[PDB]
Amino acid sequence: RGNVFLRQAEIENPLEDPVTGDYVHKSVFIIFFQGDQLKNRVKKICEGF
Amino acid sequence: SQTQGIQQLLQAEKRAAEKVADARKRKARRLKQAKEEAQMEVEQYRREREQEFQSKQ
Repeated sequence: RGNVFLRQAEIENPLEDPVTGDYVHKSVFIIFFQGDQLKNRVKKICEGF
Repeated sequence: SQTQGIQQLLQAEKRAAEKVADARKRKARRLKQAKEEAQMEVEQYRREREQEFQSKQ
């Protein structure tokens, strides 16, 4: 139930990527929950993918 | 806009903290009532018991 505020920005003029070296433009889509187990599961899927 | 809803979250958290404040105030009051009631009870004991000491003497 994504129901928290979105903090979004667009980053252009990138740099070489940490894990592929790709000089690829980025964009952050930030939604945070204060649930602790929810934070853990989100961390799991976010780090894994 | 969004940080304003976060300020509403802060309003709720402040209300909860103030409820903690009310509760700890209540606890302090309750303990002082403990001291007051015990003092009243033991005042009664001392008074009646010394009265009986007077009578026995």
